[PDB]
Amino acid sequence: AKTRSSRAGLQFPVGRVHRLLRKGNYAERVGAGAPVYLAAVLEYLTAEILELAGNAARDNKKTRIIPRHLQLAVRNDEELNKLLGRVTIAQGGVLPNIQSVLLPK
Amino acid sequence: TRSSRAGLQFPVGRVHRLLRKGNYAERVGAGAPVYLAAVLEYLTAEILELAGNAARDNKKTRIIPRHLQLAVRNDEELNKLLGRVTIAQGGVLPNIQSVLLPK
Amino acid sequence: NIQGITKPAIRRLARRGGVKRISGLIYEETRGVLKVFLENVIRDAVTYTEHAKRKTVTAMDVVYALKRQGRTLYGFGG
Amino acid sequence: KVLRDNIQGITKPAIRRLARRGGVKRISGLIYEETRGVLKVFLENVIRDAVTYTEHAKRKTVTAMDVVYALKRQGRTLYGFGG
Amino acid sequence: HRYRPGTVALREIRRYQKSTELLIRKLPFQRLVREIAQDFKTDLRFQSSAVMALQEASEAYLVALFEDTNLCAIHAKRVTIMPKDIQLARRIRGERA
Amino acid sequence: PHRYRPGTVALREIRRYQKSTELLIRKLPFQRLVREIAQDFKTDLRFQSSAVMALQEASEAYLVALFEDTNLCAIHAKRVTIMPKDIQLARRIRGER
Amino acid sequence: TRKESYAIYVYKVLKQVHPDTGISSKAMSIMNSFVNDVFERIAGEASRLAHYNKRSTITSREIQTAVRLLLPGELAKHAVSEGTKAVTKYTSA
Amino acid sequence: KTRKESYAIYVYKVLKQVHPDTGISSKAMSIMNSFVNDVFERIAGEASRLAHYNKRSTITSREIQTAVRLLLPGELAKHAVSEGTKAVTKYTSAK
DNA sequence: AGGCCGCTCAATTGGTCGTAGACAGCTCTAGCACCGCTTAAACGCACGTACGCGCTGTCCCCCGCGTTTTAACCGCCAAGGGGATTACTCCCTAGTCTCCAGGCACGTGTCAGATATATACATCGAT
DNA sequence: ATCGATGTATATATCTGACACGTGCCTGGAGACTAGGGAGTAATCCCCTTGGCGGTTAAAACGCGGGGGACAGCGCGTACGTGCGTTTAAGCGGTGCTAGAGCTGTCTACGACCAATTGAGCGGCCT
Repeated sequence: AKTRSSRAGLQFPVGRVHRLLRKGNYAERVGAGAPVYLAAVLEYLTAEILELAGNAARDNKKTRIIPRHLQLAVRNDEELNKLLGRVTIAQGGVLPNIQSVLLPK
Repeated sequence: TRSSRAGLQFPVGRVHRLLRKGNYAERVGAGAPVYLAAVLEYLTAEILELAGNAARDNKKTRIIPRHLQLAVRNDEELNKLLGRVTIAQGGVLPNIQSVLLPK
Repeated sequence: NIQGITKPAIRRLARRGGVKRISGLIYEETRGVLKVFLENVIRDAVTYTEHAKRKTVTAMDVVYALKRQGRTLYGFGG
Repeated sequence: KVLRDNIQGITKPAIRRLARRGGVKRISGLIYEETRGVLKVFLENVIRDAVTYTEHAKRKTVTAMDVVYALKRQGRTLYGFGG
Repeated sequence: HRYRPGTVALREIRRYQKSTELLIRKLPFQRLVREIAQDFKTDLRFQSSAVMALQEASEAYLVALFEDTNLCAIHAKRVTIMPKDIQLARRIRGERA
Repeated sequence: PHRYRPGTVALREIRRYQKSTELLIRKLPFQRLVREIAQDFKTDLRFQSSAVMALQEASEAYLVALFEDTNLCAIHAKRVTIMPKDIQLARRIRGER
Repeated sequence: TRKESYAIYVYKVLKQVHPDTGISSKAMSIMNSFVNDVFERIAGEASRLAHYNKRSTITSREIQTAVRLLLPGELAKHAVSEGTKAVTKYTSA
Repeated sequence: KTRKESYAIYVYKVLKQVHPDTGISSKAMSIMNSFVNDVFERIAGEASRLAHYNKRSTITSREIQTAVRLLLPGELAKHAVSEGTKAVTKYTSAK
């Protein structure tokens, strides 16, 4: 367990995040626990989105994930939609809905 | 001082210190504080002269927040710049819609 | 309680907005929206206060919480 | 070559398809000019920032990251063209 | 004499678009603020200027919302504002989903 | 012969175009319009293809959102047909000059 | 030259989540943009929080409060728990 | 005690420069201080972001000028650029 | 709030050193332009019908005025919590050198999904 | 209300252009060490927040009578949707050319650090 990620039990790189924090002009100094905490949070969010995207892809009998599945996963979940409410996804489309008054009677 | 060389009223040294300490870049060029101070002084002079004109229009001798609000809202460019800003005790401009006006 | 926001106060707030005639069911809706807005801003302000290890909510905490939501406020030591 | 009055290249059926994606069931005949004006204003607002970013770098081609930064500037983030 | 309805309303419209005072009573607002804040952390103290800033922001927000609501009400060929107008304004602005 | 009553093909098109993800405007006219707009700012400019593609994506998303708001405004006034005043009200409430 | 990316880590996480699923190139571009955006937001809040209290260091406490400010309720709770668990594991070993 | 900093004296000087026989209250002065700080942070942040985009480690007057052009509206930006360039060249000429 | 007294701490001046970048050269990817061809999509026309719009009647529910009441605003007094400041020291991060392996560019095989298209099934509309 | 016209998701071949595995290697991350200063800790002071008392009186609550406005219903006529035939130019696939983004080398001028000095501006009281 030489790499810091293996020590912390993560998949994302602790060292790269540390380097970016240092050479990003955020503070004079960076502590030793900020990269680990931030890498854990980023990995959690990525896994959370990918789970829903994979479920949506499996719903349509497809093996690979395309931007449509990412759009559907983000816009069907309340808090993921709230986080990314002002974000545009290329080739994502729109969520299918129709207002009631326009439906035939 | 460096303010008299450029003929300014704002402090060049204070702006230089704020830019240096403010965590914006590794190094700060020599002419940045002068340019920035000149821009700030121009903007505040414009605001003040509009507010003073508004104050004299109301037959008063000193500027209150209402005068600043009126000056900002009546000027299109400054209203666009300070469009998401609320001035405390500033009130609103008097306007009633045409359909609401009495017949 | 939310009932301290009386009907005439809401009528005055509406009259500044130019509203001429008001339905009877506006007051509950206004109380609901005001309560939601206050909860959001106060939650942010208390977070800012608790980070600094203080027990008093200052004016700068409110200013920062408002600036966070794109509602910049001038006149309180900004 | 000189380009003039290319706004009409945004044809009526394109506007109707954009409206149908938005859920619109019935469209008036005066919508198309309004939409063209709105689009022209939006493009003029974005391209100015993009060209400013291009001119700062002493560069003669407008790249994708200039457009992405410009869109970020009006609070209109876009994913898929670089970060 | 007896005023025909709609002229007094314009009178307070003119009166209240001319001033800059606060329109909500101060003690009820302060009690409401403390009661709301009790849910996040108990035994909290407040500077007076903090409560004044909260009141200023709340009044500005409500006045702007009422302006948008009146605009919506005029759009539907009415004179009275209704809850549906508030809902439509808040939906277009992006607050309510 | 056979003729569908009005309003059916409109719903069919709505379903079809909400199902897909393609771009809805032709490419060459949009590229030509972008170059025409940019001529007014700096002379002899060159564009990467991905830049024009990003511009098209953003424009289409913006127009679709505006049309959704316009439909809401139209329904508010007890109509089915969208009109320019609906667009004006939506843009005014959203805060656009 | 060298261009940095998060493609390998995203692929590792995906293979942990769905072992029998692939991903396109465009979807991975969207993933890179999303990771960069969230990183920038959290780092900006941490910097502002450090500056407000007149401190020269960004610690994990600033990161925790930035996460608590940005993310919504259940998402923020789970993110805070994950970060604390990771820091505890790192410090213990 | 605490030694707070403010732009009260410079604002007062500018006011007496443009309006000799006029005063100003404390509330308006505090609003002015808030406005000055707001614009300073906006300009400085945009300039730092511009410098970071192009792989430069320094902030010169070129970055400040471009940030001013990006943030202010047309005629206001033109006048501000004119004033800043005039001040910069006057400072350079003098020593 | 405009003005004046006090002084102390941040702005001014000058010199040295290290390096960020301005400039010049050179290679090569990608943007621009032209040609022909096929057909997908835009244009124009005519008809019918369904929805936008004006008018009218009713009923209801908002507004204005007067009376009673209730609790907000004000002034004064008492007490203590906790915010701001100061001093000391210690341990945590920056900076340096060494060394090594994880990740990026180029190369390549093969397989999940986009077309073409015939078809059972859904759905709508006229007699 | 059966039935005819038209649209829709489905089964399958195929065929490909992109997804995923391999290998070389260089550039950045891991490991050990020192040295200084940021901040964690404890004490002290006093400012400002919380609490309570009583007064006058401004504003909220209640009730009633009356008219203005919201809403349902009716009828008409205009503007939009549908389908069909014709015209247009967009998209595809090549080719060739060259401007300009990009990398390498250097050497020059500019900004950071530091020591000493001073007067400009923040704090406090006045009219």
